[PDB]
Amino acid sequence: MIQPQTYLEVADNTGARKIMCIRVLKGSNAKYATVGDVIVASVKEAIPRGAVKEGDVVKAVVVRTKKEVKRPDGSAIRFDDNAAVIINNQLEPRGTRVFGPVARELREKGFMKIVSLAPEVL
Amino acid sequence: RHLKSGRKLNRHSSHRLALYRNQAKSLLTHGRITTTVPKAKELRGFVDHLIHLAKRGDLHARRLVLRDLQDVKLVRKLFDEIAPRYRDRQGGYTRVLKLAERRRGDGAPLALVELVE
Amino acid sequence: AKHPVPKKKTSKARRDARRSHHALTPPILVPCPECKAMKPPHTVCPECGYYA
Amino acid sequence: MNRGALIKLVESRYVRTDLPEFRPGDTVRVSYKVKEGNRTRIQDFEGIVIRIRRNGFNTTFTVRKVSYGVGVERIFPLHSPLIQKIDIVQRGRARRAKLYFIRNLSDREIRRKLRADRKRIDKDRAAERAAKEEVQK
Amino acid sequence: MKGILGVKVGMTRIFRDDRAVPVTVILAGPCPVVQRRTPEKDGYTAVQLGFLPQNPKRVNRPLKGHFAKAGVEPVRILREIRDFNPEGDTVTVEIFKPGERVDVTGTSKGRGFAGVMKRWNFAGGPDSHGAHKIHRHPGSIGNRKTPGRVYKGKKMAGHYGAERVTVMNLEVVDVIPEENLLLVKGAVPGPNGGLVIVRETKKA
RNA sequence: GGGGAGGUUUGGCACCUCGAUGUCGGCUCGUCGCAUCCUGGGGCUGAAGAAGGUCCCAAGGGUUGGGCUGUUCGCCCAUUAAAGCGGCACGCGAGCUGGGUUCAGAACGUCGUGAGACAGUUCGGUCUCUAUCCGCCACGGGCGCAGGAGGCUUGAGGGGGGCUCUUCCUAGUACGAGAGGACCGGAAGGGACGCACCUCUGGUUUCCCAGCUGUCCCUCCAGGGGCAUAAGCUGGGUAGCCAUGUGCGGAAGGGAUAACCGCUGAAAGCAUCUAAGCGGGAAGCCCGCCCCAAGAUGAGGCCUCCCACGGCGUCAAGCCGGUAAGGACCCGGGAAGACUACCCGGUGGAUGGGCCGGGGGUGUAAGCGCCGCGAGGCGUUGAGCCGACCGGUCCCAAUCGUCCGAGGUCU
RNA sequence: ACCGGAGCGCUGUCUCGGCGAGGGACCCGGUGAAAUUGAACUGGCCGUGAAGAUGCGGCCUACCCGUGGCAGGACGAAAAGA
RNA sequence: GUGCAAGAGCACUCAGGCGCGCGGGAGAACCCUCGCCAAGGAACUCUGCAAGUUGGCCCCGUAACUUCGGGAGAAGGGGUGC
RNA sequence: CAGUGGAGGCCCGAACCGGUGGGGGAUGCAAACCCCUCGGAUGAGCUGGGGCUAGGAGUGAAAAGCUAACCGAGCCCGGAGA
RNA sequence: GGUGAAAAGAACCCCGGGAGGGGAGUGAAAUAGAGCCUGAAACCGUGGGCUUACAAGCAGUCACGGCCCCGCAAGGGGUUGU
Ligand SMILES: [Mg+2]
Ligand SMILES: [Mg+2]
Ligand SMILES: [Mg+2]
Ligand SMILES: [Mg+2]
Ligand SMILES: [Mg+2]
Ligand SMILES: [Mg+2]
Ligand SMILES: [Mg+2]
Ligand SMILES: [Mg+2]
Ligand SMILES: [Mg+2]
Ligand SMILES: [Mg+2]
Ligand SMILES: [Mg+2]
Ligand SMILES: [Mg+2]
Ligand SMILES: [Mg+2]
Ligand SMILES: [Mg+2]
Ligand SMILES: [Mg+2]
Ligand SMILES: [Mg+2]
Ligand SMILES: [Mg+2]
Ligand SMILES: [Mg+2]
Ligand SMILES: [Mg+2]
Ligand SMILES: [Mg+2]
Ligand SMILES: [Mg+2]
Ligand SMILES: [Mg+2]
Ligand SMILES: [Mg+2]
Ligand SMILES: [Mg+2]
Ligand SMILES: [Mg+2]
Ligand SMILES: [Mg+2]
Ligand SMILES: [Mg+2]
Ligand SMILES: [Mg+2]
Ligand SMILES: [Mg+2]
Ligand SMILES: [Mg+2]
Ligand SMILES: [Mg+2]
Ligand SMILES: [Mg+2]
Ligand SMILES: [Mg+2]
Ligand SMILES: [Mg+2]
Ligand SMILES: [Mg+2]
Ligand SMILES: [Mg+2]
Ligand SMILES: [Mg+2]
Ligand SMILES: [Mg+2]
Ligand SMILES: [Mg+2]
Ligand SMILES: [Mg+2]
Ligand SMILES: [Mg+2]
Ligand SMILES: [Mg+2]
Ligand SMILES: [Mg+2]
Ligand SMILES: [Mg+2]
Ligand SMILES: [Mg+2]
Ligand SMILES: [Mg+2]
Ligand SMILES: [Mg+2]
Ligand SMILES: [Mg+2]
Ligand SMILES: [Mg+2]
Ligand SMILES: [Mg+2]
Ligand SMILES: [Mg+2]
Ligand SMILES: [Mg+2]
Ligand SMILES: [Mg+2]
Ligand SMILES: [Mg+2]
Ligand SMILES: [Mg+2]
Ligand SMILES: [Mg+2]
Ligand SMILES: [Mg+2]
Ligand SMILES: [Mg+2]
Ligand SMILES: [Mg+2]
Ligand SMILES: [Mg+2]
Ligand SMILES: [Mg+2]
Ligand SMILES: [Mg+2]
Ligand SMILES: [Mg+2]
Ligand SMILES: [Mg+2]
Ligand SMILES: [Mg+2]
Ligand SMILES: [Mg+2]
Ligand SMILES: [Mg+2]
Ligand SMILES: [Mg+2]
Ligand SMILES: [Mg+2]
Ligand SMILES: [Mg+2]
Ligand SMILES: [Mg+2]
Ligand SMILES: [Mg+2]
Ligand SMILES: [Mg+2]
Ligand SMILES: [Mg+2]
Ligand SMILES: [Mg+2]
Ligand SMILES: [Mg+2]
Ligand SMILES: [Mg+2]
Ligand SMILES: [Mg+2]
Ligand SMILES: [Mg+2]
Ligand SMILES: [Mg+2]
Ligand SMILES: [Mg+2]
Ligand SMILES: [Mg+2]
Ligand SMILES: [Mg+2]
Ligand SMILES: [Mg+2]
Ligand SMILES: [Mg+2]
Ligand SMILES: [Mg+2]
Ligand SMILES: [Mg+2]
Ligand SMILES: [Mg+2]
Ligand SMILES: [Mg+2]
Ligand SMILES: [Mg+2]
Ligand SMILES: [Mg+2]
Ligand SMILES: [Mg+2]
Ligand SMILES: [Mg+2]
Ligand SMILES: [Mg+2]
Ligand SMILES: [Mg+2]
Ligand SMILES: [Mg+2]
Ligand SMILES: [Mg+2]
Ligand SMILES: [Mg+2]
Ligand SMILES: [Mg+2]
Ligand SMILES: [Mg+2]
Ligand SMILES: [Mg+2]
Ligand SMILES: [Mg+2]
Ligand SMILES: [Mg+2]
Ligand SMILES: [Mg+2]
Ligand SMILES: [Mg+2]
Ligand SMILES: [Mg+2]
Ligand SMILES: [Mg+2]
Ligand SMILES: [Mg+2]
Ligand SMILES: [Mg+2]
Ligand SMILES: [Mg+2]
Ligand SMILES: [Mg+2]
Ligand SMILES: [Mg+2]
Ligand SMILES: [Mg+2]
Ligand SMILES: [Mg+2]
Ligand SMILES: [Mg+2]
Ligand SMILES: [Mg+2]
Ligand SMILES: [Mg+2]
Ligand SMILES: [Mg+2]
Ligand SMILES: [Mg+2]
Ligand SMILES: [Mg+2]
Ligand SMILES: [Mg+2]
Ligand SMILES: [Mg+2]
Ligand SMILES: [Mg+2]
Ligand SMILES: [Mg+2]
Ligand SMILES: [Mg+2]
Ligand SMILES: [Mg+2]
Ligand SMILES: [Mg+2]
Ligand SMILES: [Mg+2]
Ligand SMILES: [Mg+2]
Ligand SMILES: [Mg+2]
Ligand SMILES: [Mg+2]
Ligand SMILES: [Mg+2]
Ligand SMILES: [Mg+2]
Ligand SMILES: [Mg+2]
Ligand SMILES: [Mg+2]
Ligand SMILES: [Mg+2]
Ligand SMILES: [Mg+2]
Ligand SMILES: [Mg+2]
Ligand SMILES: [Mg+2]
Ligand SMILES: [Mg+2]
Ligand SMILES: [Mg+2]
Ligand SMILES: [Mg+2]
Ligand SMILES: [Mg+2]
Ligand SMILES: [Mg+2]
Ligand SMILES: [Mg+2]
Ligand SMILES: [Mg+2]
Ligand SMILES: [Mg+2]
Ligand SMILES: [Mg+2]
Ligand SMILES: [Mg+2]
Ligand SMILES: [Mg+2]
Ligand SMILES: [Mg+2]
Ligand SMILES: [Mg+2]
Ligand SMILES: [Mg+2]
Ligand SMILES: [Mg+2]
Ligand SMILES: [Mg+2]
Ligand SMILES: [Mg+2]
Ligand SMILES: [Mg+2]
Ligand SMILES: [Mg+2]
Ligand SMILES: [Mg+2]
Ligand SMILES: [Mg+2]
Ligand SMILES: [Mg+2]
Ligand SMILES: [Mg+2]
Ligand SMILES: [Mg+2]
Ligand SMILES: [Mg+2]
Ligand SMILES: [Mg+2]
Ligand SMILES: [Mg+2]
Ligand SMILES: [Mg+2]
Ligand SMILES: [Mg+2]
Ligand SMILES: [Mg+2]
Ligand SMILES: [Mg+2]
Ligand SMILES: [Mg+2]
Ligand SMILES: [Mg+2]
Ligand SMILES: [Mg+2]
Ligand SMILES: [Mg+2]
Ligand SMILES: [Mg+2]
Ligand SMILES: [Mg+2]
Ligand SMILES: [Mg+2]
Ligand SMILES: [Mg+2]
Ligand SMILES: [Mg+2]
Ligand SMILES: [Mg+2]
Ligand SMILES: [Mg+2]
Ligand SMILES: [Mg+2]
Ligand SMILES: [Mg+2]
Ligand SMILES: [Mg+2]
Ligand SMILES: [Mg+2]
Ligand SMILES: [Mg+2]
Ligand SMILES: [Mg+2]
Ligand SMILES: [Mg+2]
Ligand SMILES: [Mg+2]
Ligand SMILES: [Mg+2]
Ligand SMILES: [Mg+2]
Ligand SMILES: [Mg+2]
Ligand SMILES: [Mg+2]
Ligand SMILES: [Mg+2]
Ligand SMILES: [Mg+2]
Ligand SMILES: [Mg+2]
Ligand SMILES: [Mg+2]
Ligand SMILES: [Mg+2]
Ligand SMILES: [Mg+2]
Ligand SMILES: [Mg+2]
Repeated sequence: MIQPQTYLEVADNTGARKIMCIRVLKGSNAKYATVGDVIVASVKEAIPRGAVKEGDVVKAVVVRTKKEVKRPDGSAIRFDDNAAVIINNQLEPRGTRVFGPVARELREKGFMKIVSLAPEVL
Repeated sequence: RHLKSGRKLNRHSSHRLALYRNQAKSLLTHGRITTTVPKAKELRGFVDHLIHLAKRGDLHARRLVLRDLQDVKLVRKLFDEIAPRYRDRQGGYTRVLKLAERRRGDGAPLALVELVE
Repeated sequence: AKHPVPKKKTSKARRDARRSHHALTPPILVPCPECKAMKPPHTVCPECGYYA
Repeated sequence: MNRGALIKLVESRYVRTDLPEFRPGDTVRVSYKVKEGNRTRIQDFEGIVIRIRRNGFNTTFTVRKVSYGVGVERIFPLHSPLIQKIDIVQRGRARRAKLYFIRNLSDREIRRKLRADRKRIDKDRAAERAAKEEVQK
Repeated sequence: MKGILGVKVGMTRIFRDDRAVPVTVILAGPCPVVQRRTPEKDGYTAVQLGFLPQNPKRVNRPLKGHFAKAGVEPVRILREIRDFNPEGDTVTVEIFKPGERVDVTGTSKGRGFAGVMKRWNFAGGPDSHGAHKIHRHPGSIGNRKTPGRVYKGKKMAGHYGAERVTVMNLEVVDVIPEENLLLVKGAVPGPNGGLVIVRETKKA
């Protein structure tokens, strides 16, 4: 479950390394954001002269979580860290090649751009 | 509320535990022990396990009962006289009887734990 | 002595009233097989003994 | 009415026996009936079993594996209709029931911490190839 | 207006076609009609359904005559079902086809004298900076000289749960007539053993 | 330039209170007003559409998280359908806090010869276990209910709930130069909230299992106990209770209305929604759903069971005892519970305890054999131990027994 | 152990509470206080009155008596207002 | 007395002494004291108040600044049993 | 420079002295206490016993602090029925 | 501060561990029996009469009625339903 102060790992090559969440984008008052949810977030650290710098407020989409996601088929799935990818207002990834696994949930959300670039769509 | 669970007990743990042990010791030393109704009902089930266990024989079962009762001689007596007497009597190796007396001073209801015979 | 304090002396009437359900209730006893003596149900008894 | 158990168990005809034994601390890959865009496929999942959560029916179990630098864990209902074929791959010394401690030290130390249960290994390969020859003739 | 008594037997999940489904299992044994009340004899329409078998000795009551008045094995319990005059002499799980949605009444679990936080999911107080006296308290409860009293129905701590609770629109899943079983969409009031009634919902 | 409403601001007056009516903020808990921030309805538009403007109707519900400050307020970040304004002693300190201010300490600026002083500033600085009454939440005992008793009920009356968005289909159609982009009707997903539940996910699980240190002891070795908390520490855990987990709810629908739209239609040959009359029309009103509920003393209904008088008061109202149906005590006990109440059982019995089996947890007891100098390893072994769950079995325990309870007024 | 600003670590401070242990609370037996106290047979609303009424007016509601619990009122107690 | 780098520290324990002059149950809310917690990790709040983190020894290693003594246990890291 | 040496209102830490912060306690165990935490810990150190200084007076690393549980002038009689 | 004129201060029996009672006995008197003359009031209690579980109150007053009580009646006492 991601929330306001939560730090996320960056799954893509956008140049950012870690972004703290800023606001979970959803209802007028959504408490948490899980896989496939888009969030506003400040960049808290980034590679030198990347595409996006520190302090840049950006939109991003959760791809991995530490809290396990329940599947309709009774199955479940859990990662080692909370990660996310930076996106456009067009809702498309600012970066290219996005490394590290992702949840199948991203598919039913319209993020096939990501699942395509993603190596392990688990 | 959460009494959806097995039995009840006073004191803390190490205390109440040593309590069950200490009653059992006496109870296997005298066969007939008078005590408060509650203490009795709980002690009832505790001893029955010790008997049915002594009903076995292997030194494992012996050493097992050695954890609660500490006197080697008392447990010796258990595996010799006590257990056989209760041969073939699966379960209910002990009895509890409500006494009509009430301890003066605290007004506690008394009862009796008898090794059945 | 502190915060909560009785605002008025409770009248003797209102006092006694509260002690309405205060009254005791007699013990329950039954004749035994042994003596004609009265034992409380589900019990042994001195000067009477028992069986089994 | 004195059947509260059997009754719940009656509903349990959804059971399955095709599935092999497997105790925590030994890698295992399951083929899972995953649905793609709209079609169906069988995604494989190779990894160590960390937890088996017995509870009669609906007894689940979980599997953890490294996947491109990231650790992943999947929980599977044992009698899940979606589990195509669960294939063992290697068995090892448990010495413990639930073993998450592997989350803290995923490395070559995990290997030297989870030996190889030669006991079950022998019984496996033996009863496998030996029972083959008996079914043949 | 279908209806039928039963007991919550337990709950586990089954697999629909290819997705898992948490379902509760109710047991609505054969319920013998004991008295049909018409607008003539009473003032409404309804049926008295009996339930579990009974030791004829325990029912020495005048109930024996009520049972005889309809000639039925002494049941243990019996409740009415409004606006519902069936057929035959007994209702069964046969009344419910899988897919039909039902309302299940039941008696919630007994929590006794429960705190306000427990009961009304209040907020209580701060665990740190404040006084270690109001950690789980309701805090304020009114105003000043006006109204100078406390609103009837103010949420406060007290006996809670263990009451008539009806959950609704639960879809009936596979129903086994072979054993008088009845599966539902899981959440249903009461403990595993409580008498529950199962009616027809209101979707329209 | 003129008339007024409100009683949230600043203030005037000095009326209760100085043998005390605790002050600002915050928290907790709210509730009410409507002059409506959002959602619903509607008129006009300099309303093409979408978006918006102003005015009318309407509280049902809703009305986010954070940075700065003691702040209220305000500014700002990110979002929203919207982030409404007031009252309730600027609601709430016998509910909490005590950051602000109004005790003593100390300091800066400033004023005073001075001691000191300053709605100027700065650091520090005791917020009082026990509720008698009203009120309130819960739970009982009494009596009543025109005969007594068991079960099942009606529902006057009251309470709960009442929110909302996004995408898609209609259709890229109407409208439009283009960009944009609908009414109406239909589908799917979601936020917060509420009720219930433990399958699942995830907690706890105080002794269920295992490992480990120090030490003291049983019995020298092995094995085991005590203590290191009120578990010594550690790894792990059923049932129960739970949310982070699952289900389901807000309706639909009927009826009457608000603003407003309209039919027929005079008064007043025309004209008018009105004066007689009628139709349409809200997230709102009534009902419908869900909960309580006959102390509804206006004590309701149904079904069934028991039913004369045995002795005093001359009509009349009553009193004493044995009883009936039936009830209570007493006991074993419960996802019932502070107590009491409630429900099940009490030998014609499985209610509890034990025991057996199953589920579950732990994860290969001990002893012996074997390999190694040794610490240890391997085998017998998924062994041993094993709460609470699902059942079974009279081994123990619910023995025996007692008390109460009508005899039914009159027209 | 002075007063301010920041960051890393770690956290039930918080989102947001949950379960558990023990000592009280609660029931039974023994002992048994206190401040306070005009007398009380001490309900709601809207008026009203020395201007914030259980006690006046009008209306509404309400069988008698307890136990556990909450603090809104009794301008609650306390101290002849600093 | 044993153990832990040392010790009058800590844990257990001799000799010696004691279980604190009301008990018996039950296993509500609430209070105290204490244990644990998914995800998040100061969002709490006047303030990280409180709590948690870290902790002993041995080795490696250590900055600005300095009044050359300090800053230093800086910091960061490795080892620890049989 | 190495060795020896063992300085210090030096460091860490019990006893002992003290009272940072928090919680509890508030008709208390207690007219200042308890728990956790925290300062000093060879010194301007702590402490036993014997002595001296007092009411406009004494003491005071200075708070108008202390001078027998309330000190901007102790307590007890007395002027005094101010 | 106070038995009584005098101690004549209650032998003996009964219940009880005792305390205290019950008879007996002294005395004019023993509710003059020993911290004992008289023995008021608040306050606690037992028995009897009237009364009370649809009711709203500074507790009274005025009226009528009912029940009990002194008198033959007329009258008066007590209680309280409206
Ligand atoms: Mg990090
Ligand atoms: Mg943005
Ligand atoms: Mg920067
Ligand atoms: Mg910026
Ligand atoms: Mg993390
Ligand atoms: Mg790919
Ligand atoms: Mg590839
Ligand atoms: Mg894939
Ligand atoms: Mg249970
Ligand atoms: Mg012990
Ligand atoms: Mg212990
Ligand atoms: Mg057992
Ligand atoms: Mg054992
Ligand atoms: Mg009286
Ligand atoms: Mg009395
Ligand atoms: Mg008996
Ligand atoms: Mg005999
Ligand atoms: Mg069952
Ligand atoms: Mg099969
Ligand atoms: Mg295919
Ligand atoms: Mg019945
Ligand atoms: Mg009904
Ligand atoms: Mg809280
Ligand atoms: Mg405080
Ligand atoms: Mg306090
Ligand atoms: Mg009022
Ligand atoms: Mg169950
Ligand atoms: Mg004007
Ligand atoms: Mg005003
Ligand atoms: Mg006002
Ligand atoms: Mg004014
Ligand atoms: Mg004047
Ligand atoms: Mg004043
Ligand atoms: Mg006063
Ligand atoms: Mg006051
Ligand atoms: Mg003030
Ligand atoms: Mg603020
Ligand atoms: Mg309006
Ligand atoms: Mg306006
Ligand atoms: Mg809408
Ligand atoms: Mg128009
Ligand atoms: Mg408009
Ligand atoms: Mg328009
Ligand atoms: Mg428009
Ligand atoms: Mg509002
Ligand atoms: Mg409402
Ligand atoms: Mg805001
Ligand atoms: Mg702030
Ligand atoms: Mg601030
Ligand atoms: Mg300002
Ligand atoms: Mg600014
Ligand atoms: Mg700003
Ligand atoms: Mg702005
Ligand atoms: Mg925005
Ligand atoms: Mg605002
Ligand atoms: Mg306004
Ligand atoms: Mg308000
Ligand atoms: Mg005002
Ligand atoms: Mg003002
Ligand atoms: Mg108040
Ligand atoms: Mg306060
Ligand atoms: Mg305040
Ligand atoms: Mg202050
Ligand atoms: Mg303070
Ligand atoms: Mg001034
Ligand atoms: Mg000025
Ligand atoms: Mg100023
Ligand atoms: Mg300032
Ligand atoms: Mg300040
Ligand atoms: Mg200040
Ligand atoms: Mg303070
Ligand atoms: Mg206290
Ligand atoms: Mg209390
Ligand atoms: Mg009072
Ligand atoms: Mg009052
Ligand atoms: Mg009351
Ligand atoms: Mg009642
Ligand atoms: Mg009706
Ligand atoms: Mg009513
Ligand atoms: Mg109604
Ligand atoms: Mg809506
Ligand atoms: Mg177009
Ligand atoms: Mg055109
Ligand atoms: Mg766990
Ligand atoms: Mg569990
Ligand atoms: Mg144990
Ligand atoms: Mg064990
Ligand atoms: Mg040994
Ligand atoms: Mg040991
Ligand atoms: Mg010991
Ligand atoms: Mg010992
Ligand atoms: Mg101890
Ligand atoms: Mg510790
Ligand atoms: Mg655990
Ligand atoms: Mg929830
Ligand atoms: Mg209109
Ligand atoms: Mg129009
Ligand atoms: Mg005309
Ligand atoms: Mg017209
Ligand atoms: Mg008309
Ligand atoms: Mg008109
Ligand atoms: Mg109409
Ligand atoms: Mg209409
Ligand atoms: Mg409408
Ligand atoms: Mg309505
Ligand atoms: Mg009813
Ligand atoms: Mg009735
Ligand atoms: Mg009736
Ligand atoms: Mg008969
Ligand atoms: Mg007869
Ligand atoms: Mg006859
Ligand atoms: Mg006759
Ligand atoms: Mg009878
Ligand atoms: Mg059992
Ligand atoms: Mg082995
Ligand atoms: Mg072995
Ligand atoms: Mg061994
Ligand atoms: Mg041998
Ligand atoms: Mg050999
Ligand atoms: Mg070797
Ligand atoms: Mg060996
Ligand atoms: Mg096993
Ligand atoms: Mg055990
Ligand atoms: Mg067992
Ligand atoms: Mg059962
Ligand atoms: Mg008889
Ligand atoms: Mg009788
Ligand atoms: Mg009669
Ligand atoms: Mg007539
Ligand atoms: Mg400041
Ligand atoms: Mg009590
Ligand atoms: Mg006083
Ligand atoms: Mg009034
Ligand atoms: Mg008047
Ligand atoms: Mg009362
Ligand atoms: Mg009450
Ligand atoms: Mg009581
Ligand atoms: Mg209180
Ligand atoms: Mg004065
Ligand atoms: Mg004065
Ligand atoms: Mg020593
Ligand atoms: Mg060692
Ligand atoms: Mg110690
Ligand atoms: Mg711990
Ligand atoms: Mg842990
Ligand atoms: Mg946590
Ligand atoms: Mg952090
Ligand atoms: Mg931060
Ligand atoms: Mg700070
Ligand atoms: Mg701290
Ligand atoms: Mg270390
Ligand atoms: Mg540590
Ligand atoms: Mg530096
Ligand atoms: Mg060091
Ligand atoms: Mg050091
Ligand atoms: Mg280290
Ligand atoms: Mg190590
Ligand atoms: Mg030198
Ligand atoms: Mg030195
Ligand atoms: Mg020197
Ligand atoms: Mg120092
Ligand atoms: Mg050291
Ligand atoms: Mg000393
Ligand atoms: Mg000192
Ligand atoms: Mg302190
Ligand atoms: Mg302080
Ligand atoms: Mg303090
Ligand atoms: Mg304090
Ligand atoms: Mg010296
Ligand atoms: Mg020196
Ligand atoms: Mg000195
Ligand atoms: Mg000296
Ligand atoms: Mg001294
Ligand atoms: Mg001295
Ligand atoms: Mg001296
Ligand atoms: Mg003088
Ligand atoms: Mg002087
Ligand atoms: Mg001087
Ligand atoms: Mg003195
Ligand atoms: Mg003094
Ligand atoms: Mg003077
Ligand atoms: Mg004096
Ligand atoms: Mg003079
Ligand atoms: Mg005389
Ligand atoms: Mg004399
Ligand atoms: Mg004399
Ligand atoms: Mg005497
Ligand atoms: Mg006599
Ligand atoms: Mg006489
Ligand atoms: Mg006499
Ligand atoms: Mg007299
Ligand atoms: Mg006399
Ligand atoms: Mg006498
Ligand atoms: Mg005497
Ligand atoms: Mg005389
Ligand atoms: Mg008295
Ligand atoms: Mg008295
Ligand atoms: Mg009255
Ligand atoms: Mg005469
Ligand atoms: Mg006369």
